[PDB]
Amino acid sequence: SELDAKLNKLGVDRIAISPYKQWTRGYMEPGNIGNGYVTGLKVDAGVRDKSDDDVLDGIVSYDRAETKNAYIGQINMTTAS
Amino acid sequence: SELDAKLNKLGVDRIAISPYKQWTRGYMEPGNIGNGYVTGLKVDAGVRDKSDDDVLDGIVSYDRAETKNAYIGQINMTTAS
Amino acid sequence: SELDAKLNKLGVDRIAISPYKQWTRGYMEPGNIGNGYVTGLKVDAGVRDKSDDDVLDGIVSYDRAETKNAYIGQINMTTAS
Amino acid sequence: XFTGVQGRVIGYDILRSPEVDKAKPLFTETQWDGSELPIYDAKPLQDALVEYFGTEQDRRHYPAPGSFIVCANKGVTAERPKNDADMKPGQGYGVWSAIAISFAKDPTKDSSMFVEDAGVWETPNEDELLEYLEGRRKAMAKSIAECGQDAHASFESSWIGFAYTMMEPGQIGNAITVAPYVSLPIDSIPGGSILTPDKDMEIMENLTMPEWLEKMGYKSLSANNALKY
Amino acid sequence: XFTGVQGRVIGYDILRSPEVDKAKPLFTETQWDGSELPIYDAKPLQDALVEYFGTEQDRRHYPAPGSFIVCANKGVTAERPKNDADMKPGQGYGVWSAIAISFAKDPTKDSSMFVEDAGVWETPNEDELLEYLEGRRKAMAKSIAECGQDAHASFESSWIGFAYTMMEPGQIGNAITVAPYVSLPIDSIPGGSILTPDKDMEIMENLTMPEWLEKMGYKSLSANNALKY
Amino acid sequence: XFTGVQGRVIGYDILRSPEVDKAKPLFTETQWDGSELPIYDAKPLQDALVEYFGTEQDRRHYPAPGSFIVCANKGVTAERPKNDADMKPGQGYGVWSAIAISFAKDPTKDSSMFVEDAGVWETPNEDELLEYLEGRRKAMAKSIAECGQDAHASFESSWIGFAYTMMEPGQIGNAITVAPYVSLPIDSIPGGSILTPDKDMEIMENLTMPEWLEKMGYKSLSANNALKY
Repeated sequence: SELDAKLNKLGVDRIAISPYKQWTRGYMEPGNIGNGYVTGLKVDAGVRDKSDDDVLDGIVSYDRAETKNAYIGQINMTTAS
Repeated sequence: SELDAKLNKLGVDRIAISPYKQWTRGYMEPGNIGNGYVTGLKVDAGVRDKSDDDVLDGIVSYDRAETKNAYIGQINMTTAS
Repeated sequence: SELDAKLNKLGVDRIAISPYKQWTRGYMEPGNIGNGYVTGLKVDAGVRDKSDDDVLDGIVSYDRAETKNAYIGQINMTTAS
Repeated sequence: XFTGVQGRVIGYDILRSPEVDKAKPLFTETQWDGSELPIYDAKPLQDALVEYFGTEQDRRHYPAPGSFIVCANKGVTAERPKNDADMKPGQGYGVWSAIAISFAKDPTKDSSMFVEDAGVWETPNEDELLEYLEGRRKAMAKSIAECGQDAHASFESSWIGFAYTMMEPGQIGNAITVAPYVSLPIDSIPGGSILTPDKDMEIMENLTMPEWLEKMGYKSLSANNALKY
Repeated sequence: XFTGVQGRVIGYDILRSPEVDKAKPLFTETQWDGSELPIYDAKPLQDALVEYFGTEQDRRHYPAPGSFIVCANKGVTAERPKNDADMKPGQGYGVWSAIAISFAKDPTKDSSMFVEDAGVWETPNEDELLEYLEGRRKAMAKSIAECGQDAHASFESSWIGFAYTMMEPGQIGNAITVAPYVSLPIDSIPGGSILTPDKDMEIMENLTMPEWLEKMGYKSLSANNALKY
Repeated sequence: XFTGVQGRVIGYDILRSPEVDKAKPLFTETQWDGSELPIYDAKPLQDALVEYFGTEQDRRHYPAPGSFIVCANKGVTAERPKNDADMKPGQGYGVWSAIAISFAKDPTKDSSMFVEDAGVWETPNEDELLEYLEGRRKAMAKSIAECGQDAHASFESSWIGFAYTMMEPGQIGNAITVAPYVSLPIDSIPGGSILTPDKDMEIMENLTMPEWLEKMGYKSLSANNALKY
């Protein structure tokens, strides 16, 4: 867009291309082309019946929220705050 | 520094150059030149008047500590521990 | 492996080489060769005698756990969940 | 959080949803510089990410198995007791999460920002939670204007959206809010090539979500409000 | 978490321990597709990582000082009081951690998965903590089976291992569970060259841990069940 | 956290602060090897980072908007109630944070180390908080020496610094301690080029902070004890 011409003069680019077939990849994983990134919005909820272990109950209900609607199952989530 | 002569013999370098005009960038971001990093010290405190929402109060007072004195406003913070 | 032949057809490779003498480095650090990673298993426990300060007690007992058995001391650990 | 000078947002900047241009603001917020900030429901944007990534039964350009995806994220957990009238302070009847994206008026110097929120609901009545949630949009708009003032950033719009679940007796609920930061594969780009990196991003920026769905031969997963969070 | 299409695991995929081959399952779990998941003890895998990294007194190919190593990690602290019979909320007699790796039957489609757990032990008797830990393997195996069903991933085997400590009065214990994601140095590779990175991964796939110890001239730190966690 | 074989610290290794060489130790700590570790106040280093990044009002070479900056960081939040004499669990009068960097004697073998600490102050009197804060400097130095022993690393010096705020009734305080890991832009390097990367770091090493401010045409923001934390 006209924005990329102003950005490019500053040394910035918005290119974010994955070298894989079908799959997106994370920003900063080695092998992506470009120094930009793309983002999007996911809010979802998941449940699990209560067990004797809060940590495992936590893990599974999280995993169900990740797997609900837009699929981001089996990714290693790093946190930016 | 003489130390670098020693470090480069081990395959290590401390070069950490950002390709942007004006702005620093973080270690591991795509497009930096060199495989080292630079660090520094920031300790600061921010406040917000209390509201009904603890998460939002945590967000704005954090933002105020980030933006006070050494400016690190508007960055995505990743934690190393 | 034969797995790698199937994987390379998708754009994926599991190569993970550190440029340093003797030392391993982490996935995504600048200067590693290849786009894969290697992982492993570490469970350990460490102790400290209780002081006035919980944060410091947690830091030292943590460092004691990192330093016991498979050595991972003096690293910056970022969390994937 | 933040998406700045390096970013674009699915459903808005690339693969734009038509319901974005047709949306009306729910209310406006005043910013430090006296401009009004319109607040919109983010549902077009939530939906757009389901169109691109796919669902678990109909997987499309989802993240690779075992990849590392940095996410701006928060979440909350709460238990509904299996047979107790007394909720102890970590417990509740429902759980909810929220995400807000605010686009900078000037993206070459200010970053766009996400504020995220999550919490527990203490009433068995879902209509009351929905009333509360419209009030969290005002609370989040208020914190966006304060974060803006702190960095003297002015924003053009905010799109806030929610998810929730009421749990049954003896369930734990987890409500999560996440903004993934990713790389796009060539096969999701109609006419893209690994050899034309810059041109690939222009293609995606020029297609709206209907057009992209057509070019790929994919049905619309979100079409007659099929998706609920 | 997960180790997927990009990963290999020390002591299984590269430098595999002969104890992985001689190991018998402790029990099996049924997966969503009806197959049986054999659960094993992960000790051969834990031991392999200390052969590779070395220990603090016998350092081998450990992470560089000051490096950034991303880890699937979890941890728990608890305090034992100096002279109090009554134990309050963040307190206990011992602290324990756990890691489970579950290998995917089809690694080109499904990621392999880590489940981690950690908790506080509330009796002073160590034999009771060990019985409870055998019960946590079953708990973790049910977790694995449910997560597997979420993504329809089928697994070949799970290897679950534990660490723990019992505190003396007035001590704080920290039990951590960590899966590091690393790059291997050329000199840990008999025959490797920086110029042959593809061949270098192959060399390590083909060496067994005894064969690598011998080609490197390293004594075995695991040898006669020498390592306790 | 740690700054190791890859790192340099603003104010000490590059753009060295004059006040670092005039500084006198507050006290010494003995280390596992018998040497004395001198402890200094970190104010010259803390000041050196605001000279480089600038302030929100006078922005210099701060991180790109929306960049991802990995930071060794901790924080603490506490509420001071609007009109209540009784303070519950997450409540206090003030909030403090601290950072300590201690430099390795042999930086090719050992890493330099960060320890960070934060907490809630429970009396309304700021003079009692500051005496407490000098006690934390000794507590932190004890921590430093034990972490050094675990890894048999000797340090040459430690620089500890603090930040705090006292809250008014009905306020939330948030004290944070952050060490960013960054890469430096060419225009902050007098005589630098994108074509001369090693020379670029040597220029920053040889410049002292006054000389750099002179070369850049920048006013000192630190000058006559102006910055307070």
